[PDB]
Amino acid sequence: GIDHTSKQHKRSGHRTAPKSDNVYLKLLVKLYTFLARRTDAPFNKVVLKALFLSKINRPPVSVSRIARALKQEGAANKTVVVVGTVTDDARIFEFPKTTVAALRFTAGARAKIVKAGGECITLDQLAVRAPKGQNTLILRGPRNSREAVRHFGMGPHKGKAPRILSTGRKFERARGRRRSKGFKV
Amino acid sequence: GKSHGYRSRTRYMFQRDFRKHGAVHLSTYLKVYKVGDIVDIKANGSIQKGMPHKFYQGKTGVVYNVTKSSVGVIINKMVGNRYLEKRLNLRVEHIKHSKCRQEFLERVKANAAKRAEAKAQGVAVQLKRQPAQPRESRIVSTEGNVPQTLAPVPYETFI
Amino acid sequence: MAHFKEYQVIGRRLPTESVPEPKLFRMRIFASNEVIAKSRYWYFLQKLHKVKKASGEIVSINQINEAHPTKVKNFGVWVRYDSRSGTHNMYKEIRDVSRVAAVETLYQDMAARHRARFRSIHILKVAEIEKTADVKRQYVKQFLTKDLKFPLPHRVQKSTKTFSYKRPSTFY
Amino acid sequence: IIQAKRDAKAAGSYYVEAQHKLVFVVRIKGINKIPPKPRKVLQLLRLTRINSGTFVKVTKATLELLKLIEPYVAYGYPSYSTIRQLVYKRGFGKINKQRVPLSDNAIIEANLGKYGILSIDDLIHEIITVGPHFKQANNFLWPFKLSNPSGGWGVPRKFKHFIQGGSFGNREEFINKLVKSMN
Amino acid sequence: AKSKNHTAHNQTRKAHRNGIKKPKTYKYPSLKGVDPKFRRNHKHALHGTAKALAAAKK
RNA sequence: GGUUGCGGCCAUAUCUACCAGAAAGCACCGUUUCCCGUCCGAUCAACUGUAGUUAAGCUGGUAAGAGCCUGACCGAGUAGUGUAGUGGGUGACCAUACGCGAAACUCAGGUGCUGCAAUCU
RNA sequence: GCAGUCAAGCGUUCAUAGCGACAUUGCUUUUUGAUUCUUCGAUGUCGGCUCUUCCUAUCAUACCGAAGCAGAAUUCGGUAA
RNA sequence: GAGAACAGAAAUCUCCAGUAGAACAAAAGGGUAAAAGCCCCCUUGAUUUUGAUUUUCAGUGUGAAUACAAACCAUGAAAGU
RNA sequence: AAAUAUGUAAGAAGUCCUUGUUACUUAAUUGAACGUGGACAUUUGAAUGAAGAGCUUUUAGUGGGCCAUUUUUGGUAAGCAGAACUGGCGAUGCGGGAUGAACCGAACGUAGAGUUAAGGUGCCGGAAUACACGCUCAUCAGACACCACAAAAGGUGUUAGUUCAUCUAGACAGCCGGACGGUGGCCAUGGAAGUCGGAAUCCGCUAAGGAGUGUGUAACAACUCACCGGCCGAAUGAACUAGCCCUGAAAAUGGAUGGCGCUCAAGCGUGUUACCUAUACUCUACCGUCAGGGUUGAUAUGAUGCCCUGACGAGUAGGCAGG
RNA sequence: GGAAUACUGCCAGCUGGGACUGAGGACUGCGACGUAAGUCAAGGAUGCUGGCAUAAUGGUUAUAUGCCGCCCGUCUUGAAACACGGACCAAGGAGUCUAACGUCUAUGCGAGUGUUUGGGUGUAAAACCCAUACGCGUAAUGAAAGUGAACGUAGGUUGGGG
RNA sequence: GAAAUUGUUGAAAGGGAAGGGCAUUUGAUCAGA
Ligand SMILES: [K+]
Ligand SMILES: [Mg+2]
Ligand SMILES: [Mg+2]
Ligand SMILES: [Mg+2]
Ligand SMILES: [Mg+2]
Ligand SMILES: [Mg+2]
Ligand SMILES: [Mg+2]
Ligand SMILES: [Mg+2]
Ligand SMILES: [Mg+2]
Ligand SMILES: [Mg+2]
Ligand SMILES: [Mg+2]
Ligand SMILES: [Mg+2]
Ligand SMILES: [Mg+2]
Ligand SMILES: [Mg+2]
Ligand SMILES: [Mg+2]
Ligand SMILES: [Mg+2]
Ligand SMILES: [Mg+2]
Ligand SMILES: [Mg+2]
Ligand SMILES: [Mg+2]
Ligand SMILES: [Mg+2]
Ligand SMILES: [Mg+2]
Ligand SMILES: [Mg+2]
Ligand SMILES: [Mg+2]
Ligand SMILES: [Mg+2]
Ligand SMILES: [Mg+2]
Ligand SMILES: [Mg+2]
Ligand SMILES: [Mg+2]
Ligand SMILES: [Mg+2]
Ligand SMILES: [Mg+2]
Ligand SMILES: [Mg+2]
Ligand SMILES: [Mg+2]
Ligand SMILES: [Mg+2]
Ligand SMILES: [Mg+2]
Ligand SMILES: [Mg+2]
Ligand SMILES: [Mg+2]
Ligand SMILES: [Mg+2]
Ligand SMILES: [Mg+2]
Ligand SMILES: [Mg+2]
Ligand SMILES: [Mg+2]
Ligand SMILES: [Mg+2]
Ligand SMILES: [Mg+2]
Repeated sequence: GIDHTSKQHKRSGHRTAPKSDNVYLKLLVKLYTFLARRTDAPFNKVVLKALFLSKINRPPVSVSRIARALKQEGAANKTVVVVGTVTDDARIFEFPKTTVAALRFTAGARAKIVKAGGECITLDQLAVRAPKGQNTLILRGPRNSREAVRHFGMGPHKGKAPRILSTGRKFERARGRRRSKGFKV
Repeated sequence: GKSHGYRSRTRYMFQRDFRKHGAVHLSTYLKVYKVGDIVDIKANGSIQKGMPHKFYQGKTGVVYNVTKSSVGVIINKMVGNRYLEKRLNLRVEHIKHSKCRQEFLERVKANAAKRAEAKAQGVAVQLKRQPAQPRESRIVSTEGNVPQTLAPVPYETFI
Repeated sequence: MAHFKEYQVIGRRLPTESVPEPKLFRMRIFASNEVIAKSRYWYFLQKLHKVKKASGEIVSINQINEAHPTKVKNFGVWVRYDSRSGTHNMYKEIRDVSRVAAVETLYQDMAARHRARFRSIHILKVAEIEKTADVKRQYVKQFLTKDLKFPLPHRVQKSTKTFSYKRPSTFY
Repeated sequence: IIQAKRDAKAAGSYYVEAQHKLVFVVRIKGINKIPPKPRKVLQLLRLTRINSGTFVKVTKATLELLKLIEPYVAYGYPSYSTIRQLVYKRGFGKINKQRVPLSDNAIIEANLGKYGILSIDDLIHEIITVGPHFKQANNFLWPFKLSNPSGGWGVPRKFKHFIQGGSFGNREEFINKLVKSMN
Repeated sequence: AKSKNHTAHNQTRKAHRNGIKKPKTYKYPSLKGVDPKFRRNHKHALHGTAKALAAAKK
C-alpha cells in the first residue's frame, strides 16, 4: 500500500485532440502537431493547443479587434492569427491592409480584408509562410462576454444576472431586490 | 435554551489584566497606524466601543483603513473549507503593532547592510537564516572537573 | 532487556557563557547497547539533577569489562523496585564471575519472584563481597563451604531420535 | 577522529564527537491508521510506503519532524558503506518526474552536474558529507524502496521504541545493520 | 424517535479533501470600506498623477 | 544633583512608623473691591508676594518593616501534559519510552528609571 | 434477593455458642426498574392442569463438625440434589 | 471607628480610615473612582441621507452592534464627545 | 499557570534614495495614498516536500450512522444516552485475535521467487517436546490486549524481601524445680483475698516473682503462667512487604485456555536465538490506467497508428468512459 | 610487560551449494581486457545432448484427496440470521415520450440567425426552391412618465501567453 | 418442438445435505504440432 499524496490515474484535464470530427480540422491538427513537435516554436505549440478548443473557447474575433491589434505600436505589418472565426464589423470605417490567418472568415470579414487590400489565408498557408510563427500576432475573442457567463456565480450580493425566461415588471424584482419589500439581495 | 450572544464565553477573555484596571495609558493613543501595518487584536474590556468579536482575540491582521479613532483590519477567517476576508472596524484600544514584522524589518535592514559590506569586502553572502545546527566536536577537560559518580537513590517516604 | 554490558556514561549539562565546564556527572549503567545505556543515563540524571537530554550532552560512553571475568565472586546487589502496590528497597546476593552476569541473574530473579519487569527496577548498587562471613544470604553461604561437593541425581539425557530401544537410565 | 579520541584520553580529557549531521529514516509502519500530523510529516519526508527510506540532514527543524514521526520509522546514522550500497543497488534519480535507475554516471551528471556532482560517488560524497547541495542531491535521489530485513527485525514486536526492545525511534548506529539487512 | 443531535465528525476530513485554501491575495486590493473622504481625494490624486505622467511624454 | 511645569512606563513608584532637607522652587500662608462660587472666601474665584513658616504638603533617608519587582542547577525536571506499546494491574490507577514542562515553596538581591522645557548656593 | 470482611455492643461473666451496630467488599438474575439491540409482510399474549429434566442458595432423609449440646428437643455449620 | 441636646440599634451634624468590599433599571458575567457611580447645569445624537462592516451565517434574511462619509444639531472654555 | 491545539511574518506586490499629483491632511512639501526615475538577482533573504499551479461550470448520491484510544456530560450502571480530536467500520477483501463490522497487522490488477508484519512453532497445524534463570501442585490450577469477569478480607502453603530484637558471658523449643514476704494492698459488694469490677502499677528476699497470665472457690484454699533456674548445645524470634498457589468463589440441556492434552509444562515472569507464513515489502514478467515523450523523411495501408519511459491499480451509494 | 582472542564494524576480498526468472529481438550506449587486431560476464540466454512425436504434455469433464467456502436479493449502524421476497421453469416485466428550459459539446452561418405558417415545385407525406412577416439577438435602465451608452490611441496601473 | 418435471439405458459418486474455490491423482474424452 501507498499513502497517495494525490489522486491516482488523474487525466490531464486538457484536450489532446479536437472533439470535432472535421477531417480538415484533423488534418490541420496533424500538421501543427508535427510543427509543435519538430520546430520548438511556442507559437506552434499554442496554435496546436488552440486547435483543440471548443466553440465557446474560440469566440469570434472581429475585424475591428484585428485593426486595433494592428494599431498596436510596431504590429502594423504582422500576420494576424485567429484560431477560430473572423467576423465582420461595420462599426469601423477604415480597415488597414494586412494578412489574416484564420480557421474561418465570414463573407463580410473576408470581403472587408480583401477590399482593404490584404489577404485571408488558412492556417496551413500560415504554417508554410511562417513555420516558426515568424512575425505573427495571435488574437483571441472575448470569452466572458458570452450570455451564459453573466449567470455564473449567481448569489446574494453578486450581481450575476438571474436565470430568467421573461423580463420586466412582475418578474423577480420585488422581494429580495429592494428594501421596500423585505430586503435587497 | 441555548445562548450564543455577541460576548458569550468572554468572561475571562475580556477581563482587565489583574491589577491593571482603569484608564488606558496614553501610548495606546499615541501609536500611529498606517495602511499595510500588521496588528494583533486584543480587546480592552474597559473600552466597549469599537470592540472586536471574541473570535478575533489573538488574531493578527493588516490595516486597510484609518479613521478618526479606529482602524480597519483585514483578517482571514476559516469558514468551512476556505478562508474568507473579514474587515473589522476596531478602535485603537483593542489593537497594537505586531512585533512579528518589526523584527523582520530589522532583519531586512541588516541583510541589506551585510550585502553592501560583503560586496565591498569580497565574495560571500550567507544571507539566509539557518536552523540550529548539530554541535561541532569539542574536548571536555577534567581539570578540576573529575567526573563524580551518581547512583539511583533508595526509596523512602519522608512524609 | 538483553544480555547485559556495563557502561560508564558521563554527561555535561551543556555549557553556557555564564557557566563553562559544568560538573561532568558519571554513572555506571547496565544495558544491552549504548543507545539504551544513554537513555537510562538521562532517565536517572532526570531523577537526580535539574537537567534533561535537550539541555545536556553525553560527554563519554565507555564499556567497562570485568577486571577478572574468570574469578568466581559473590556480589551484594542493592535494588529498588516497584511492585503492584508500592516501591521497595531490596538486597540480594548473586554468585557469578562478572557484574554483567550478576545483573542478568538479578533481573531474571526479580522477574521470576516479584514479577518486576526491567522498567520497574533500579540498580542502586552492585558490589563484590570481598570477605566471606560478610555474605549474609544462606543460598550463597551454602556454596562457600570447604570442599563443596554434590551429585547430580536423575540425569535426563535428551534423545536425538523419536524412539529408543533401551528403556534408558538416569544414573550419573 | 580516532586520533583525536586517543589524544583526549591521553591528555585526561574526553573527546565529544561532533553530533551526526545525517540520518537515514525508514518507514516501518503501514499506511493505515496514521494520525494526520505524522502522516503529513511522513509525506513531506517522502516516506509514503512501508520500507521506504530517505536521507535527512539533521537540524532542529528536521529533528522535530523525526520526533513527530518516531513511532512509525526506524532511523539512525548511516555509515559510508551503508550509503554506498544503498546508492549502488537501489539508487534511482527523479528525472522529469520519473524514477530512472542510476546505471550510468552520465545520468547523474545530466541532472546534477550544475551542482558539481558528476558521478555516483560524487552523489554519495554529497550525501555522506552534508554539502551545500545536499538538498538537491537528496531530492534527486528517489526514495529508497527497501525490502523486509533478510534476518528479520531482531525483535518480537516492531512498534515499541528501539530502547524498549522494539524497532522504531533512533537506533543510532544499528540503522546500518537494519538497512543492510533490508537492502 | 430520537436521533443524533450534532457532531463535527468527518468535517475536517471533508474540508481538507479539497483543502483549506488561502484567499488569493491580490495587488491593488479593493477600496470598498476605505474612508470616503480619502477615496474622493485619492481619485483626484490619481487623475493628476496620470495627467502629469502623460504630459511628461515629450 | 535639587526643584518646578508637562510627561512616558504605571508600586523597584504603593503602605506603616520615624528622621532630615542648604539654595531656589513648590507649598502652607496673608486679604475680600472687583470676576466668580459657596450655609460657610473651608473648596472654588479674585488680590497681594506683602505679614510669617518649613509645622505640614513635597523630597530624600532609615526599618533582620508590609507590599511589590527581579533572578536562581530553591523546590523540580516535581505536578501536569503530547505521543507509544498485544506494558503492569480484577479494577482504581500506575510504571516505562520519545518530548514539553509549571505553580506554590525556599534563597538572594532591589525599593523608581527616565523624556522635553525652565530655574537653583 | 443472597453471601462475606471489621468488631462497638448483645449474649449474667464472655466481641465472634448464637447474634451483631457504625462501615465496607461482593455475588445472583426466580424482583422491579434502566435501555430499546432482535422481532410489528405476526415468536400465540395470565394462571392452572400435565410431564420431563436441570440448578443448589439443603425443608426432609444419609454421615458428620460446633453449641449458652446433661437427656429429650433445638440451633449453627460441613459433604451432599 | 471616634464624637454631638432630646437622639436610643436606625432622623441629623463632624472627622478619620476605606482598591470599591457600593452603585450603574432588570438575570449573570465583564467594565468603571478627579468615572461609567452621586449631585447639579444645559439639552434632544432616541435626528436626516444612503452605503460599508461584525455576530448568528448559506457568509441569505431578521435582530443587535461597529467605524466612517454628507448634513443638521446638543454640550463644553476647549480638545473632544 | 502549563502540555496539546492556535493567529501572523520569514521580501522583487521587497528595501533604500530623489521628487510628481491631490479638492484629503498639516502652522508649514507637513503628512497620507498612489506614483516617475535610480540602485540592489550565486543563499530573492529558514527547513522539508511539491504525478504542477491557479480557475470555472454543471450535475449524482447523501443529509438514520455506528465502533476504538484519548478528553468528557447525565446515569448505580448498561453491548445506555449525549458531546470533542483522531483513526476506522459503513463502503473492505487479506494474515492474526478459534469464532466476531469496528481490535492487531496490512489495505487488494494477474502470476513467480524471496523477506516479513501481527500472531505463532507438543498434536490438531506450517514452524525449536529450543536454549536459559527462577516461581507454581490447585479434591473448582493456569495458560495472552479489545474479550468475553471477579473483590474486600485471610493462609508456618511456598518463595523472595524490610525493620527491629535474642544468642557459646548458652538464643527458641523440650522435660523437671521454684514461683515468696510485706499482703486479704486500697476501694465499690451480701461475700471479691492477684484474677466479675475502679484506682494505685511499690518494693525486701532477690537468678526471680505481676498487688497479677489463666483454671478453679459462694469467698477461701488449690493448681497455672509471666519471671528465674537444672539438662541438651547454634542459630532463633516478632511485626511487616509482595510473587505464585489456596479459602473467600452459589444456577439452572452436557461443554469448553478453540480442542486434545500439558505439571523442572505444552503454566506463570523474564531474556536469547532459530524457524513458520498475508492480497504487505523487494525484484521480474504480463493486463489495464494515467502521465511524460519519440516517430509522415519515403515503399510504410493501422499518426485515433507504431514505439520509448515512469508510476499507479481496494471500493457500496454514485458519476463518467470503452465495449 | 608483551601478546592473543572475543565483540562490533569495514573490504570496489576469494569461493562452494540451492531455488525462481530468460522479459527484449539487426546495429547504435556506457564500459572492461588487450599495444592493436579484436574479445568480453559490458543497454534482458545461449550452447551441447537425450527421449517422444502421441493423448506422452496440455485442455475439458467426472470423481478422489488437503485446505478453504453460511443464501441470494433488500432495508439497515449492523444479515447466514430466530428480519422480509423467493417451490420450480418458460415467456412478458419497470427512467419512456412530449412542451418549455440550465450546463456542456458538435455543426452551419454570423451582427445576424431561423427554408418547411404558407407559397412554388415534385419521380408526391420525400427531395428541391421562396416572398413578406414573426421570434430571438444587435441597449439598457426606471414603478412609470421617460431618458439612453468614447475626455482619452475605447483610459490608467499590476500580471499576462504569443 | 426449449425449460421446469419424468421414464429407460449408460457412466460415476454417496457414514447426518448438496452445490463451490485453489491444486493435483485417477478414469473418460479432445484440440493443436
Ligand atoms: K411484532
Ligand atoms: Mg499497489
Ligand atoms: Mg486575560
Ligand atoms: Mg452604546
Ligand atoms: Mg529465513
Ligand atoms: Mg514479530
Ligand atoms: Mg440526523
Ligand atoms: Mg483662605
Ligand atoms: Mg484659588
Ligand atoms: Mg520638618
Ligand atoms: Mg519587606
Ligand atoms: Mg496502535
Ligand atoms: Mg406463527
Ligand atoms: Mg412458535
Ligand atoms: Mg452446597
Ligand atoms: Mg465627571
Ligand atoms: Mg433518510
Ligand atoms: Mg441510541
Ligand atoms: Mg448504509
Ligand atoms: Mg479494514
Ligand atoms: Mg478469542
Ligand atoms: Mg503477489
Ligand atoms: Mg508441524
Ligand atoms: Mg489479596
Ligand atoms: Mg500451542
Ligand atoms: Mg516463558
Ligand atoms: Mg500518450
Ligand atoms: Mg478500482
Ligand atoms: Mg567478525
Ligand atoms: Mg527473449
Ligand atoms: Mg496431465
Ligand atoms: Mg470452513
Ligand atoms: Mg434495526
Ligand atoms: Mg443479506
Ligand atoms: Mg437469531
Ligand atoms: Mg417489510
Ligand atoms: Mg415465503
Ligand atoms: Mg424475458
Ligand atoms: Mg411437433
Ligand atoms: Mg429436461
Ligand atoms: Mg441415516
